Amino acid sequence: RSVFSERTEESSAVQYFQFYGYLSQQQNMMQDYVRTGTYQRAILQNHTDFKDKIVLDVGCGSGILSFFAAQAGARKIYAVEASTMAQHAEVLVKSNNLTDRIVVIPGKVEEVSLPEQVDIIISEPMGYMLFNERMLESYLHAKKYLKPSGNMFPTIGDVHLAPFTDEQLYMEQFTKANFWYQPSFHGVDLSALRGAAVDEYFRQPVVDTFDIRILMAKSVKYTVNFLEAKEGDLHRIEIPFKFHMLHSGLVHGLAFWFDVAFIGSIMTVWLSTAPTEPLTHWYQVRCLFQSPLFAKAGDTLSGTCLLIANKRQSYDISIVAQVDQTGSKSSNLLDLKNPFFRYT
Amino acid sequence: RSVFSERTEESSAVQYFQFYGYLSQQQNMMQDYVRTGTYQRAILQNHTDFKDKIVLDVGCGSGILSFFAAQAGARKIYAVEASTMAQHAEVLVKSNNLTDRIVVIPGKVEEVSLPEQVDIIISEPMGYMLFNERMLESYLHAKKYLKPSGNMFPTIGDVHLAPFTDEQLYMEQFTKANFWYQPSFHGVDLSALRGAAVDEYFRQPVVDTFDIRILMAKSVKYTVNFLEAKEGDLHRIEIPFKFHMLHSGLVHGLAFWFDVAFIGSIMTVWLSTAPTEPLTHWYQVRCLFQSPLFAKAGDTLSGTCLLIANKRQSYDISIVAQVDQTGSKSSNLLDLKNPFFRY
Amino acid sequence: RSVFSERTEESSAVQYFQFYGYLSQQQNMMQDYVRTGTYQRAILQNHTDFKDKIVLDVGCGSGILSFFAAQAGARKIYAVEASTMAQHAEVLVKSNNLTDRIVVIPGKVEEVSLPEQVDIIISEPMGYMLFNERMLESYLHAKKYLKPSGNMFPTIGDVHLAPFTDEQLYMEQFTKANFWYQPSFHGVDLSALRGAAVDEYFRQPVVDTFDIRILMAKSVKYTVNFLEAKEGDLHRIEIPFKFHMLHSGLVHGLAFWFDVAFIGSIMTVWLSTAPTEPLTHWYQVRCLFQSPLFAKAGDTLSGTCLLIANKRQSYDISIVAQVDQTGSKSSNLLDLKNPFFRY
Amino acid sequence: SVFSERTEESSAVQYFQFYGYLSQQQNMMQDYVRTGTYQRAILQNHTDFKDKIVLDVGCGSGILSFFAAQAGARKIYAVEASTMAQHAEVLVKSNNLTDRIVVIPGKVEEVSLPEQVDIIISEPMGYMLFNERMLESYLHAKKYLKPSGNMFPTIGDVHLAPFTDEQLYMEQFTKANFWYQPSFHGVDLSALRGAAVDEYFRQPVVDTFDIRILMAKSVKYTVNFLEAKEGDLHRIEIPFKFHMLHSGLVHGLAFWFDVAFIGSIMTVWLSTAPTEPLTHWYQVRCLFQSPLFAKAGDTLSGTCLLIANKRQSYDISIVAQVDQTGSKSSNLLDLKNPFFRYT
Amino acid sequence: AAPRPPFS
Amino acid sequence: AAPRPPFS
Amino acid sequence: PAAPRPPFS
Amino acid sequence: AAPRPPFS
Ligand SMILES: *C/C=C/[C@H]1O[C@@H](n2cnc3c(N)ncnc32)[C@H](O)[C@@H]1O
Ligand SMILES: *C/C=C/[C@H]1O[C@@H](n2cnc3c(N)ncnc32)[C@H](O)[C@@H]1O
Ligand SMILES: *C/C=C/[C@H]1O[C@@H](n2cnc3c(N)ncnc32)[C@H](O)[C@@H]1O
Ligand SMILES: *C/C=C/[C@H]1O[C@@H](n2cnc3c(N)ncnc32)[C@H](O)[C@@H]1O
Repeated sequence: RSVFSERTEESSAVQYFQFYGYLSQQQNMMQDYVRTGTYQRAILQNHTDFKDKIVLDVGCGSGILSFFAAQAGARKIYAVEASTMAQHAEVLVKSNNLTDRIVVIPGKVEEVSLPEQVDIIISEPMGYMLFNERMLESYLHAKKYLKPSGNMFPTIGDVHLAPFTDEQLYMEQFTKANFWYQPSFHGVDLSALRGAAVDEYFRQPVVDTFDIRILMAKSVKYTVNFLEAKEGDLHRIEIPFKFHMLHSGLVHGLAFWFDVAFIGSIMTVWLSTAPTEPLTHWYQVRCLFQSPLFAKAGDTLSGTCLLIANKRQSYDISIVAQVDQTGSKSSNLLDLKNPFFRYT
Repeated sequence: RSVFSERTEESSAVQYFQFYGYLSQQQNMMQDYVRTGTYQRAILQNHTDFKDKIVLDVGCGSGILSFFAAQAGARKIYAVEASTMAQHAEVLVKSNNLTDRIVVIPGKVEEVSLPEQVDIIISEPMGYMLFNERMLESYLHAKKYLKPSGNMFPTIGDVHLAPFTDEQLYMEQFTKANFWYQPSFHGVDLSALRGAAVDEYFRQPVVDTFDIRILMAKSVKYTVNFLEAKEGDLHRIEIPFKFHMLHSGLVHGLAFWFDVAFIGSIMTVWLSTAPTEPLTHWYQVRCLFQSPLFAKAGDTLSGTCLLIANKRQSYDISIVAQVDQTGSKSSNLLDLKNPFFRY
Repeated sequence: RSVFSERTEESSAVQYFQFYGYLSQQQNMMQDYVRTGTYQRAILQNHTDFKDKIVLDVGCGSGILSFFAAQAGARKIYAVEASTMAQHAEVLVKSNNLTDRIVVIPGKVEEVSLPEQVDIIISEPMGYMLFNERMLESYLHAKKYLKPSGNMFPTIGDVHLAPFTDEQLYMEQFTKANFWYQPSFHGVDLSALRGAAVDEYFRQPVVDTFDIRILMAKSVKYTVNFLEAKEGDLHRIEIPFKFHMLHSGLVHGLAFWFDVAFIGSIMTVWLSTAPTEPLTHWYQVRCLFQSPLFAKAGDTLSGTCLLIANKRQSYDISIVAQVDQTGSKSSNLLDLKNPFFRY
Repeated sequence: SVFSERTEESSAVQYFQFYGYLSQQQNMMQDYVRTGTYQRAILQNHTDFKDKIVLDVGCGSGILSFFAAQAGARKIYAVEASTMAQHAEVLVKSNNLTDRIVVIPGKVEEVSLPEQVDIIISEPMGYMLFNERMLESYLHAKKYLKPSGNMFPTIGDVHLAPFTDEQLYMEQFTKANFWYQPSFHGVDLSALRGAAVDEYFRQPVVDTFDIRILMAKSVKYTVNFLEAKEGDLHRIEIPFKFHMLHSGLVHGLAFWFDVAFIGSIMTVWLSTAPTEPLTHWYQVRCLFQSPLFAKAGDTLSGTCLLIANKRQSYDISIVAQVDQTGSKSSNLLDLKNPFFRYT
Repeated sequence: AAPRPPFS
Repeated sequence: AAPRPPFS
Repeated sequence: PAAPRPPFS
Repeated sequence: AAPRPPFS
């Protein structure tokens, strides 16, 4: 029926929007001061991009971003939200005496109708590793409502990849799977499932933070320009990399983080989730290799990270890497939709 | 037109069985030694209930209960599992050289076709607070394959409920809701959602353990006899109660736990999740009142716990409690499918 | 008819001066060794400012400050006291054989008649938070009896204010107010009055002491120069503030304290009620926000403390504060006459 | 009006300002003995309230009117003179009882009621029962009572008993001896010691005590609210002749009170006796100026004379003597300004 | 001078 | 009321 | 949206 | 699993 339903299994969508119907999940995001404070600073410090403008807010949740656009002087703000949080947003618009300026439109941005084109789109479509949730496509889809002059906040997104060494994280996977490597668990030999348990753990991206000293090479960057990208550009994301190793050791996988930039008429404001910056609710993401690769300082670690969109609002991750000087190769296949939250 | 699909929304079943497809979730349950050891005890010590018998294992997961039935001498075990764990169970059956006795049959028990009737059904259908997951109805539904002389393991389930006092837990949940009390969060007034926030947080059952000294009265018991009950008995569960308060203080809510009994021919074995017993992965469950009731020792706290099954494989719970001597009344709703794991 | 009765309801003045007629309340102030000792230190160590001088003691109570002025060599001391304590003061003048030097004048300083101008005025007009009791206006009004270039002990008064974090105090006061959250108190729904309850409780200044670690920024100072101020200056006191936050966390309100300086010819003596100093019977004063403000280290918290004098011999206070970086604002009202003695 | 003729305006202003606070209502409401007993008395005598017209004198937050509504009252007129009347109005609307409860702000001696009533409910008891002089407003309200009407409470009993508390007695001089020093910062205070002693002995002591200090069965002075006229409370002479059960020094008299709700179904008692759980009225003790030694079996005779004053309280004259020895002591106390000694 | 003493 | 707080 | 069985150690 | 990770 719609672009959204064509690319999303019903069961995935139901669970997805039920999650966002809880005030506790809005609170979890809103209390991220880096996240909320930067969006406010990006909007208020570019007030001329909002003064007397028409605004579209894609996935407004409780409406916080629409209220910042109002604080910046917007004339009309259309706040679109598909979860039941839309009804709560309507309450806050009324209780804040902004019903003349903010219009909450319940539904998916791919399915609702707007009465007019807008001057700027604001949204927080970033999932962990940037691409999870496949909400960037809804952000890009919304450009059908954008005037030829239009701007977008965020304007661009950078995902960064870098190799890391973390022996303890790697070995932890086998410590957990070796539960199954015993010949008489209450009289039952479980060992035949040990290999399957290992594969299951390695398919999980690891969501948590880490010390930057585990990074073994300068990061590679892949940039999405939201003013120019099309929805189809995010179905197959190929990120070639060729790391020039700064340290010698075993490479256990690739670490991921992202930044977004609000490129306004007055200034550009950056929201970064890098491990060099204060922690956010996005943390960082690490994908292990099935087998570690030894690389000396000065060697090159080259390969590809391929992200293939699936109908569960996420991506299948294929990572291939080899040390050029030695030819030793490794790979992994990961399910971005089911990460392991390891932060404690 | 399966019994399962008529009472279950697809989106709920997809995520439900996706959860149980992960070996990491099997390990979590299997490493519960009270749970696993007690099941083995119940089966091996009632081995004559299994020797040369036909067995149905409902929701077998990796198949551990089927292996216990085989250790006890069962002639044939049909192990039914609707998640992808069924394929892992087949692997274990072959690597353990039990292809001649354990027959994995993948699918929902409401939809598969068994080759014959069985002498005994074994299962672990208990969710937290016993009734979550609505798997007891699949367990009872499976009695269509049970012989008239047949038995059920577990045979009965006891739900216990008792009032508790825990000021810390109350303030913890209320402190979370007070975020939506702010009149100027980054210049935005959130207070209009205070009420909705308190409602949401207090609809969450608290899943964790606690010291038994927080209980203010002897528990009330509600029993389900799996041999006699029918699926429809679990669509609306009404549990009245009348506590004789042993201590004075604030009643912040009701605490829930459950026991099941394996009533075998040789002996009865109990698996308890009570707070007086070693901890299990079920822990205990507590439902919080939005406003605690004050009661004096010797007063009576009466009311009703009503569980209405929903199509998301859980229950919508309403708890009404009343201090009879003062008419102080508290009405509460809880979404059993949105728990707060506090441990 | 007098300046006092025109700015004071009779009912307030009746109980105000009744309170000060009790010897036990004199003992309470006198046993404050910081207060009494520092006053004696200021007067005796600046004895040159008293030797053979004419003195006025505004609100002498038992007359203790007049005796200090006599010990320092004052020629004559007019000791004005409006409460019935003036009778006890005269009894002490006679028993100490100082009739030739201390003359007690019963009455309000705005209504009595003095036979001559004085060289120096002494008094203890400070209420808690300095401005309570509105006696500073009487202290300033007495300058009509002061010679040109005459001195005043105390000479200046410094009010200090700083933001603080104290989650325990916030919860203590919020828990009290949430009694009116009960929907079934003996079967009666009180919730309709929760808002009014919260207002009342958070209008109460909290009078006690605290550890200085709760302060989140260096204090701002507001100075009243008693030599120069007119009593009309105390009718509407506006204190702007711009705090540079030194730590991140919740700002639950503002703490207040004051110092006065006795600027004499030999030396300046300070009497401080700061939380960094030994405790006095003035303690310190904190005003609670109904909702705290979140601030990061480096943020600026700006606003205004507006004190409007009322005819109950106190002040109605409004505190408006905002975190500049986020626009998060807090507006509050204090009834300085209804304090919560928490110590 | 009757009220203004017997009350200083300054006393009345402060009196009703005190009761305008929700925190003071909360203080009384949280007294479980007080609030629960009133509820029991009204609900357990429902026939006295079913379909009846009710007058509530000094309703405060209106809690007793709600209890009368729970008992099936047809219409309740709730009179309250403090600003708490507006809060009661809010609770009447939020509890959907506007058709049954009508709040009338003002003093019961000054408002107009449409119709006579079947029963009057009220809580007019101050500490030592008579303080606040509200029992006269409760009796004055009988001008609205039907001839066959009833009073809730129906009677009030004040109990007097002699006590021995050496430490309490000696505590008075320990505090007054602050003044007995010849050089307090160089000042001789000893001339005011006698006045400090007299000041403390004029104060009734409000706190509780172990019943073992009592030395004789209490003497009871009953007020029948159905029979008494408000003139009976202007001068309350209470003769006493205690039969001493213990030998020792009598340091004064202890006071407490009971009231009875004499309903058609049963009589319910609210007691503030020291043998009962503590209430917010505590108990009251008045010291003799000098103790009296009494042997067990002796009689201590005398009178306690309470003379009403226009400060909504009483002046207490106590005279006592040991008949067997003629030893005589007395004291004169001001009940409006007691010493709250409880810790 | 509290008509009704503070109680807990 | 109570103008001056109790002390020690 | 939650796990059926709570995490346990 | 949760789209947005728990965060304090
Ligand atoms: C990361 C934040 C997600 C927020 O946006 C909402 N949302 C996701 N996807 C859509 C579509 N297609 N239309 C409208 N709103 C959407 C989430 O519900 C959440 O509030
Ligand atoms: C608490 C354990 C649940 C196990 O049983 C499986 N399961 C649930 N519901 C069914 C039905 N209807 N048929 C077969 N298996 C079922 C869960 O997948 C889990 O392994
Ligand atoms: C804080 C100390 C107050 C003392 O001064 C007396 N007092 C207050 N206000 C007046 C006025 N207007 N005239 C004379 N004395 C005053 C208090 O009675 C107390 O002793
Ligand atoms: C001890 C309880 C006092 C309550 O009754 C109110 N009250 C006292 N005196 C009167 C009169 N004369 N008329 C009406 N209400 C009265 C107090 O305000 C308090 O609520």
